[PDB]
Amino acid sequence: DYKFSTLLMMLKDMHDSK
Amino acid sequence: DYKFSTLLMMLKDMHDSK
Amino acid sequence: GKIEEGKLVIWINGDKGYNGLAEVGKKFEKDTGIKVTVEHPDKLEEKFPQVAATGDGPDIIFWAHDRFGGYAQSGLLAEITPAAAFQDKLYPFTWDAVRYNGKLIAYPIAVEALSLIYNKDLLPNPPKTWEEIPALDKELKAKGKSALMFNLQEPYFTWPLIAADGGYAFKYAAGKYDIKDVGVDNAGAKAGLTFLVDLIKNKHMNADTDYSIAEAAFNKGETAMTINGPWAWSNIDTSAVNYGVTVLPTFKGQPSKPFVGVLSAGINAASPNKELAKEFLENYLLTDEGLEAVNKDKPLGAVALKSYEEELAKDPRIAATMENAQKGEIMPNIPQMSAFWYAVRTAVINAASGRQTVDAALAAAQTNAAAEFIDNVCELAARLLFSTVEWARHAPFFPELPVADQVALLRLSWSELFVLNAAQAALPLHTAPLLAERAVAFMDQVRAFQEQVDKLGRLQVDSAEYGCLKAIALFTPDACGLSDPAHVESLQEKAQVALTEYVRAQYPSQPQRFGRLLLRLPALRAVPASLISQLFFMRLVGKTPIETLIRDMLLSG
Amino acid sequence: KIEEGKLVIWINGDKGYNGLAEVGKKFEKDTGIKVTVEHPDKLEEKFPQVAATGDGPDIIFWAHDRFGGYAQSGLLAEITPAAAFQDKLYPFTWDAVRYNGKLIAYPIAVEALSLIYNKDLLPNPPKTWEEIPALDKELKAKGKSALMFNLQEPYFTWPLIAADGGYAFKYAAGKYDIKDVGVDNAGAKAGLTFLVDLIKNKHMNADTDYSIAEAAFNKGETAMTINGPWAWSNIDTSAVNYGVTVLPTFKGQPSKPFVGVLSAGINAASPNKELAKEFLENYLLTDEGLEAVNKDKPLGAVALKSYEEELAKDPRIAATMENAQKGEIMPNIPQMSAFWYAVRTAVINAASGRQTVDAALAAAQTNAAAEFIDNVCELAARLLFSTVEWARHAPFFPELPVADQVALLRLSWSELFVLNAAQAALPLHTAPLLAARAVAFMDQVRAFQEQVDKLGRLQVDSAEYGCLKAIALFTPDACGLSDPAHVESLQEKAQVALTEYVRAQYPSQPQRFGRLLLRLPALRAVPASLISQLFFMRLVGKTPIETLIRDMLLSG
Ligand SMILES: OC[C@H]1O[C@H](O[C@H]2[C@H](O)[C@@H](O)[C@@H](O)O[C@@H]2CO)[C@H](O)[C@@H](O)[C@@H]1O
Ligand SMILES: OC[C@H]1O[C@H](O[C@H]2[C@H](O)[C@@H](O)[C@@H](O)O[C@@H]2CO)[C@H](O)[C@@H](O)[C@@H]1O
Repeated sequence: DYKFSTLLMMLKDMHDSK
Repeated sequence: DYKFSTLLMMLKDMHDSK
Repeated sequence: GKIEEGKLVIWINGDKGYNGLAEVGKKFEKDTGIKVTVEHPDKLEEKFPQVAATGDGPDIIFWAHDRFGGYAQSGLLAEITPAAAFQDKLYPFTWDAVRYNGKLIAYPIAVEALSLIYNKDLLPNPPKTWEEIPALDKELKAKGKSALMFNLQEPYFTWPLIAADGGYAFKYAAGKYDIKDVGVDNAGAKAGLTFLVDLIKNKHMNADTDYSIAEAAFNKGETAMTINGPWAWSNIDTSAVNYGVTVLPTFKGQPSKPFVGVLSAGINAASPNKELAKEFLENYLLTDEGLEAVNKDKPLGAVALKSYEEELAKDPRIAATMENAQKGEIMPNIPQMSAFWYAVRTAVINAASGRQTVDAALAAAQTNAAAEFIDNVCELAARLLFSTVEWARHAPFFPELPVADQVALLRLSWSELFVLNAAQAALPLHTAPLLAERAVAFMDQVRAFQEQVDKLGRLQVDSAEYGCLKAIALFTPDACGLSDPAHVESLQEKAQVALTEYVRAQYPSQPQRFGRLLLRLPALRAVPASLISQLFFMRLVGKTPIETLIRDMLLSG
Repeated sequence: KIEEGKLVIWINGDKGYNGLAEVGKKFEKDTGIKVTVEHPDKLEEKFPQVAATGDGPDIIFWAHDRFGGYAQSGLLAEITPAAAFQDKLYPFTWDAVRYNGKLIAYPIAVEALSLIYNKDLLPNPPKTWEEIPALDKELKAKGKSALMFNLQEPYFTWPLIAADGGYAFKYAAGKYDIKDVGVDNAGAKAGLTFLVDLIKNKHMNADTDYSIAEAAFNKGETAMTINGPWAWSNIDTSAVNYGVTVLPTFKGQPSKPFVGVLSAGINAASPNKELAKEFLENYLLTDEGLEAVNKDKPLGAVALKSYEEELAKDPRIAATMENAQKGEIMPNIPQMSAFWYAVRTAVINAASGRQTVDAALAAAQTNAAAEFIDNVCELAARLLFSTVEWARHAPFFPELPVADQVALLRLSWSELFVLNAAQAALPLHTAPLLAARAVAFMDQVRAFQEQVDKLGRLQVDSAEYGCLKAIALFTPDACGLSDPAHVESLQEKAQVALTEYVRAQYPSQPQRFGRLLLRLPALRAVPASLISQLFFMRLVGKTPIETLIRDMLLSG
């Protein structure tokens, strides 16, 4: 549904946990 | 001897004087 | 900027009678000493919300009522408060058109509806159905003439046909318009637009026709019929044509349903001359004398002023105007009407040119018109971002680059590729700016974003050209820290040569297409990468820059 | 006005004016001409002020650095000693007082700063500046400090700033380059940072000046100081048993003191030019004359060969000349006073804590170089006017409505300017670095330079520059343009013009046309604010060029 929004969120979080 | 510098200054003053 | 006090500046459309209105201004100036300047800027329905957002613009804005609810929502219009004695002078249903959330936001002036205008010497009996037209055109084509010519660029003029069989924009449900229920792609809407497109395929009509071509053609006697409003009657009067005004033809047995507008005058919320504007509008324009002055310049239609309407009503042309109005529908004044109008504008142009099919065009218009949520556009943009990265990764010669060079190229060019993808994918770019001082500057980049996408549409850039343009943007030597800048220049040249060979073969009649395509690239870089994040990805990635997220992807695998 | 029949002499107060007045008394005894010596405050500033009006002394004494400025201002008489007299003085001293091929002063003595140290409190002085902090800690526990020298005058701190790479004006092809100033390079920053670090760590106090340092050293409170030969007299009369040695090294490299040649110039307005010549040549510039001054306050290595051969045996003169050989003789060019004031402000602010070393030296760089004496901003200003006049006469532009003309130049003026700046080789590598958010500015400056380079490597000729300017000018991306289609067709005419040109002129480069067009996206990326920040901020301040350009276009 909001597939690529959540994809972008994951990229965000991964980057955040660095 | 700084001719176009003063030209530019006259444009500034002209504009400031409104 | 700011609005000058002690005078009145008025904006009215150029097809209306601004010279008659300026005469009323002279009468006002004579009695009060207040200068009234009437102006007819281009695209003023778009100009007014832009300039009035900054406290600028005219004191009085004239337009059909459908754009005023949006204006009032944005706080751009002063609420008018005429005494009951004045309101009694105007027909109640005209007041209804200019009421928004219980507040009168404009003075209604006249009711305008499209009619079938026909040349009585070339066509004593005009067709009662749209289906008779092609046979009539074939008969007339053999005499140096065409049957019908009307403006195909504005959807106002083609809506009557689209709506005839079932097209309906926004459904009126429980005493208010339902923004969820849009009727732009139902069976009836497809039927109407298909008939229109079929008239163009069969060379009974030309997709390029606009207002000027149609009016010139009719008034010169080259065509037997046109579709227009009362404002157009003046120029036929002065021309040689002996004409009639009648009911629009039916489609599939049903009346054409023109969208009816009420010419209205709103007072700018930032005007320091609100009392002057009220004085001018109530006591000078909305009078038998004031309206007659404007009507003799360009007919206004059925005027809202009862005393003057009773006389004009006896005019056969006004009777024809109201018959079409009664078969069509008074436009909603809700803010979402401009979205609707924009959606249907692009749909009809693409469908009539042959670029898209009828169903495809109206399908897109349906989503665009029907969208009170940015969740979908932000989802589309999010995918185009992933699509953009994956495109570059597999672009010829890119996978063989060192990864630092891959990152460097995408660091600069990702936003450019994104805009190209957004243009190619018809990303709907007309919505609020999600809410400063230079905010105005931010808004200008939004328009430069929109305008460049439009230029790419008007160029009719095809998929093969989009592929080349993306490669030319990707392999840019302007990137920083390339290990082999010469290698990237030769990669850009391969894409340049590829685009050269393509257009030379595919568009041999346009020898300057190659250059014209490259001339769109400078506007690509001007769209800042921060604007894309601000508009689509701020909610998802906050402060984090897209560039470093892309670097992650490239180094992820 | 200046009195005739006598001599008025101005010499600094740290010099031996009483010895010089003794030479004046001998001159008066032989000739009857009264000689009055005076030591006014800040006379290097006083002399040009009074001499501009035809007043002041007949003879002015100062280091040679301020004489080129004086001679430029017409304040100094050209001296004309016979060849026989000139041969009595070392040639390199005559070089110090030569300006545009004209000798403008008599050279007297070579002075350079040395490390002066107390032998009883420090038998072996530090070879490096880096030893000082540990030495100061050690000495502080005995009631004393390691080092105290004048921090108010940049003369005294320059040796350290220059050690690692600091320089004032680069010597290039036999002359000093006022465009190339070295006050904010890495080496200058390294030197000034060490000095400031000595103050932060309380090894030195920023308020120290000449009197505090000399009093401290001569009273035995500090182990070391930095001063010239003039200061030796007061140490002789004091209790201290002292040595004169090489200045310590910084980062392995010698300290580089700025070498001065004490010189005597004749006021251009003096009516006593011959008397002054007779005094200087036959009385002062003699073994006896110089000895009289030297016994008051030592002059250094004197320019007079016969007397320098005697003094040369002095270990302290040997130390003086060793330090001089590690430094450089100051330029005598007019811009030296700009330099000295610029660095003066830098060291005081940095040492007080007011500004950071980087900020302080950034400002000194601007002042010392003055935008190449503001010539670059002057060239840029001409290019700006050139840009407007170019567009106005560009084919098809004059026939546009004025609102469309304004709209086009509103967007494209900066691009046309950049094309003109590349064509005109406007110096951009100079990187003014004039601040008023950091890497970002610096990134766009590098993108500006790199695009101009790309235009060079393309070898864009004058004809192509004409076309590229037209293609950029007639852009439909401008806002508010009546008939945008007309402008598209004008851009196409320019596009076709470039196509026809390159096909004919460079047939072996079939890709040159598109290649040239691919330089345009970088033209738009150069922000107009960057152009103003680097060239026009001083002239138009906050005002945006766009507004000013509209005025130019719609002025006439
Ligand atoms: O076609 C879209 C357009 O339709 C209406 O504009 C009409 C206007 O009401 C008429 O008075 C006349 O000027 O023709 C216009 C279309 O050519 C809507 O009022 C407008 O908001 C909408 O964009
Ligand atoms: O401090 C900058 C200053 O340096 C030189 O002045 C020296 C002078 O050469 C010495 O003889 C002695 O008087 O100390 C001065 C520094 O206090 C330059 O001659 C002078 O122009 C410059 O301002």
